[PDB]
Amino acid sequence: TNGFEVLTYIPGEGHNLQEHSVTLLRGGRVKDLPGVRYHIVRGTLDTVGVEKRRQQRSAYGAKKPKA
Amino acid sequence: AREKFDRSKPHVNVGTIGHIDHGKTTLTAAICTVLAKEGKSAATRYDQIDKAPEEKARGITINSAHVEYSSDKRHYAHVDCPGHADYIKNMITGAAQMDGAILVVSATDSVMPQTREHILLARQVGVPRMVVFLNKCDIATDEEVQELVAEEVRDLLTSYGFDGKNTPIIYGSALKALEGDPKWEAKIHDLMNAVDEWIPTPEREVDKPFLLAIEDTMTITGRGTVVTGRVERGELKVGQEIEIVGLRPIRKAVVTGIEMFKKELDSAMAGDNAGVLLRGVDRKEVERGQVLAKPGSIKPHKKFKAEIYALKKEEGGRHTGFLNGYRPQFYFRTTDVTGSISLPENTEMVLPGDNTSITVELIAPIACEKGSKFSIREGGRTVGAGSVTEVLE
Amino acid sequence: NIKSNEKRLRQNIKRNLNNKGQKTKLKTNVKNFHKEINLDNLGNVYSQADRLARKGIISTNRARRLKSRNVAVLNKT
Amino acid sequence: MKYTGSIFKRSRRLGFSLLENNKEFSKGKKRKTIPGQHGNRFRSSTMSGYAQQLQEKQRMQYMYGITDKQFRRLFRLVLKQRGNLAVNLFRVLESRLDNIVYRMGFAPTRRSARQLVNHGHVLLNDRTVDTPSIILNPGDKVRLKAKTIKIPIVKAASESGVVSPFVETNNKTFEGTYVRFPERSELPAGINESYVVEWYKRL
Amino acid sequence: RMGRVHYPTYRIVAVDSRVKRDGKYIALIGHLNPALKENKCKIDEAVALEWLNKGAKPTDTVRSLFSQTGLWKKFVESKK
RNA sequence: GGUCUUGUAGCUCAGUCGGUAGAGCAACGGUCUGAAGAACCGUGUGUCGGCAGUUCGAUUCUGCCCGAGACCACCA
RNA sequence: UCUGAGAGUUUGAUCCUGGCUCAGGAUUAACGCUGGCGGCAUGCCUAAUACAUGCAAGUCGAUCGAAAGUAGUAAUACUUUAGAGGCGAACGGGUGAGUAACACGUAUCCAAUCUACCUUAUAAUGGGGGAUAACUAGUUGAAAGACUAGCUAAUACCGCAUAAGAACUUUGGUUCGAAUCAAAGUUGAAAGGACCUGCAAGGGUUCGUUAUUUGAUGAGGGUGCGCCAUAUCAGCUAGUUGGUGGGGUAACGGCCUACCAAGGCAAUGACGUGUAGCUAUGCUGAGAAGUAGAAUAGCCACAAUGGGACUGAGACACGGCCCAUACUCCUACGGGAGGCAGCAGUAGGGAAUUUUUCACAAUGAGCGAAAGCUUGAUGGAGCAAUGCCGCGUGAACGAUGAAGGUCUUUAAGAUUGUAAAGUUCUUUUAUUUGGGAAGAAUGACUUUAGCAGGUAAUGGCUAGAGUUUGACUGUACCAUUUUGAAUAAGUGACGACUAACUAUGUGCCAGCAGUCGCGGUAAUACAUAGGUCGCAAGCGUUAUCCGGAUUUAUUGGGCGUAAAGCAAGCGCAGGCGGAUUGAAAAGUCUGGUGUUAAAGGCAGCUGCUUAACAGUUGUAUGCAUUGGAAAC
Repeated sequence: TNGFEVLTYIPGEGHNLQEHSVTLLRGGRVKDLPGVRYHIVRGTLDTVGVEKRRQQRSAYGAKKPKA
Repeated sequence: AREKFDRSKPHVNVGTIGHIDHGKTTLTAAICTVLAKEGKSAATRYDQIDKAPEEKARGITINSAHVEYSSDKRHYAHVDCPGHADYIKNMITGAAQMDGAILVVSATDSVMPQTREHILLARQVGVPRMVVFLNKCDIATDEEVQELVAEEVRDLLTSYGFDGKNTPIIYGSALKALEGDPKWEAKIHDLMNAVDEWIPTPEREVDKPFLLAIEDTMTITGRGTVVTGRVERGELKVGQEIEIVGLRPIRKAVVTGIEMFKKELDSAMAGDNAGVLLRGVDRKEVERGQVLAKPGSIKPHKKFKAEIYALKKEEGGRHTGFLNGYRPQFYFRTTDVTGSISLPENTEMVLPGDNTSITVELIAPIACEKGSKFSIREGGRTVGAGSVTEVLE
Repeated sequence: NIKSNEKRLRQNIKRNLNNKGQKTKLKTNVKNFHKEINLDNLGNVYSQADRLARKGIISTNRARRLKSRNVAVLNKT
Repeated sequence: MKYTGSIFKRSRRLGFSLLENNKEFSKGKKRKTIPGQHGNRFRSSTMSGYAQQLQEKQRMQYMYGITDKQFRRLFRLVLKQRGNLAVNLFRVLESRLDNIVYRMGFAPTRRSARQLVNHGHVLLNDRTVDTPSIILNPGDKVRLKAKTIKIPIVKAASESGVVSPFVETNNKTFEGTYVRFPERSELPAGINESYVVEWYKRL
Repeated sequence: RMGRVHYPTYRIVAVDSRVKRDGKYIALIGHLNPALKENKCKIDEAVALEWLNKGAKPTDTVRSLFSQTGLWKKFVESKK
């Protein structure tokens, strides 16, 4: 919402991204790429979960799953 | 007080068929015009058809108009449903939630394909024993032509099977009714005397949880968002625990206001036109085509099995039948849902006739009520209308 | 609003017109003494400002201030 | 968390008995292999000061069932006074209700005890309970409730539960008392204070 | 009131009868919790008369314990 | 609620007074490579958004809808 | 007596400097993820943006004219105040925009300040008069409103009188930038009511009034003090500095006017800069301190903007008035309204922020003799896993161990797992039935008695009665009160750092990814499956304040080789001073004096079934003082 533009991490296997859509950022440092500082969440404001992250459900947008 | 609207008679959700501006809209105006002259809860209308920017001057309306006009004999949820290019959706889906239907025909402006579509669907969902009124008799020479137009409008109704010669054609001039001649007042009075007979007032029990066909929304100055619609079942009461059902995820909410067309209700019973200010909502959250319900009730759905008899082309089908990749619109009281097509076994295309048992999923989770006599059209032509059969996901 | 700042104005406007008239009737006396520097105008303005210093229309503080500064002048003889 | 649901599992790992020994004796050749899918022959090579203090905390609480924040606030309560408060806090821990019920010869089960206290079928000094977290003084009286003073379950539990000599009960009356301040010798010689007591300053 | 809701409490204080409570006060005089009205009074009762000899007006509440002080029966000497 | 606009191969996009699936990258056999680049052709896939007439035809003409992109209707 | 834990991280390997990461708490927290209760507490970071509605300050015929009306035949009784007139309107809530200041706080003085209203003390309440709002008529226009006139009240306005006193001038006498006083002059109070009494006369009570005169209170000011970054900010300043004459405040002040002099300030840092409400306090640390000044408390400001002015005790006033206006809105086009930083409520925004909730019960504020009445103060109630506390999701029995995951891949054996099944039992809660709170033991009010001048009692003082006060409540609380194991775990991680491994797939891709780091094809670092290990109606994410970070080192660091001793020197100031004498005695510390709030800390406990807490008791800091000291 400010005039600043930043790189960020497409979380995990895949994406739910629509290229000019709004979502929420995320903490986390990536030591694989230099000068990069930020992460951004899935399943948020347009996206739809990390799919079949059947061992983890926090901050994915992946709900507490049914059996 | 907000002129809390009194109910001293069972309310009926009425509507109108034919086509607007033939005297139809002017009937909606004049019946009220003469009303406040001799009627309670029965104000006078001349030009109050409208409450929207850009809608005044054009003379052909986009949106439908829910109003309240009563008498000493009947109150009416009078809805100005347009039948127009891109706007017949306003009238079509209305025929369901209008518990009555007055056919307006003009002594100046001929029956349109609008009237044909209207009567078609009115029979298809199923409503018996209509009444018709000849409007715009303000120009002379109506003694005997009102016989030939009578036989052709009875032919018009007999294409689907309402009451025929048992329904009467009251004649009258909306212009000489809007102006106020007592002999001409007697024309709308005979309209009334033949309406309350052969049209009942459907008593819907006030104990079913709730359901509402949503018609419009407003976020009133400084209190928040009010949402108006037609109560289907039961009462709506204090702070009521509610969930907005259909087409969307489920939302529980608490009310913050109620009116019947800017006139409060002490008890929004079944069949009422309720406009509820809510605790913290927005108009953008609620569109045309949505539903509401007291929870513990019908929940949203997509898939279903539908035993249906299909409208032949003569009943207004498509110039050619419909396949399985087909994408029609099923008419769920408030909305026209584009759905899949999986006809029953022993039907690849549903030719004229063909009482099928199709199975279909819908693009959004809609609260499905079994037996809901919903309709199906596409391209501007009607192919399906009937009651729900088997609840699936 | 309030019931009683509106009627407060309604009541006090005229009383303050009266204040204007009166306090002018004494400012003129001030001037006169500045010409009529004598015990007569002294007592005259004494008597007069007696009404107002007693009231709020003058304070005994400012009344005494002025009258003392003036009697200092008249003490010239 | 409130209720565990299985305790012999915990012993499997810990190799400890909530009782003297009889937590795991013989169920067709009782076998205290730690639980799971990863060890039969695999012997200790991952023990740490961190891990040992973990284990000791477990052993203590796994016999006593003390959730996080309540345990911490017990610690903190006892922090306020001054002295060699270690044994003091330990006694207080025992002066938990379910603890005293278990140690009264009347609860053969702390899982009994706490359940019973949370249902409050025990009639105390001018007040009933539904909370298993009250603390006693040396010489505090305890009585049952007529509701349960007939239950064969209760009559066998009161007949035999864990008993301290420093508590007493007239079974004739079923009425007893947390008699006196006991001694550490009268307490399980297994757990370590130093670790947990130094562990707890985290807030 | 102070204390947790469903258990009010009110320390008894000398404060101006015009400016808010918890504002600036004249003096504090013990405390009686208005929950139980049996007794919790631990008042000085000296600085009260100190105030009173040079002007003060209490609240109706205090007239109860004033009757329990018979405050008249001692301040009448001043008015005597 | 409709409309203004988007729908094509794997992505995106082309579509002679309609004629099919056509461009860029994906894409990998084979070349190289201190190792793999960058770099050379390969490739191939194609219901051309989903349904309705239709000429040696409806993907192009259109009818309807779906949803991606903009507006018209709170509300003197 | 308080009271402080470290883990790793540069290589072939070592040592050492260093960082770096990790390992904690804190939140107004927000996210995911799901989410029982009970309690306790809180709940727009945003725009001092826009804002329907209500509410958020009225009282007072016992202050009155009049108005209106009622009962009564009337006479009158009786009612309601639109109007007058008085007090409350400067309380309060919000907001902190804003400011670098005497602001905040602290010490302080006010020989230079005010303080309507109690308290102290009394002097009294004498003589008139004029007046209109109201009401009326008519004008005026749709309105906004305005305008002209007929008639009145009052404790509503002006004089008349006295004036204890008081205030002043004036001479004298007082005293350590003042007072006490002797003497002249000047000059000033109101109003009636009720109630009792008495034929009256007159008194008496009492409401109210006028003055002195205390208090008490605030307000105001002053000041040291201490209270951000900024030297990649050094000259600055003209009522400005100083003096008069005058205005002049509430009072002191160029505070202002004139007038007369040129002065005043500075690197021990002006000016300049960014930020900003403050204080108690809030968390983190062992602390100094960091850290912020969530919430709250007290000081100060602010009310749409920018101006005014009355008003009184007080505003240039957040629901005052007027002005220029922003801008919305109304109008007929002639004119106007408005200002939520009062409440909830909405819109905008955000990641987001509870009900357009009830009560005068209680507290309270006010006004009212009296009843009273209000009171989006106040108390409540409600949403929310926002925090915190308490507490669920059954107790025992019960296996070579159910099936079955899972493996081993051996076909076993185990795990899963008393966990299961199965029984005995269990009912807080789910769920009955009812009892059934205090809070009101206040307070008015009428009696009762007693008290007291006044006696002529009214009226004023003590004790009893009951009239009676509730949103809460019905609930709280209780009832071997019914049924009923019924009514109820998700969550994370498992290479090392640092707890937690089997299997698959897969092979530097996919991806993990606080740090070292795992993936280029046999993954205890990917993902899933199982298991393990973690917490639990929560669990994780993220943020930041700090711990660790003594990671600037007064505490508690150095300057040879890991930056680190400027080339050197002179060098004012400054910092830093040999010894024994004396005096002073600043610091210095002690001893005493008051202050440094509440709250909260800390400790003591009462009530919290234990709780959180709330209270309860004190505690301490420093300031300022008194008293020493002679050690430095």
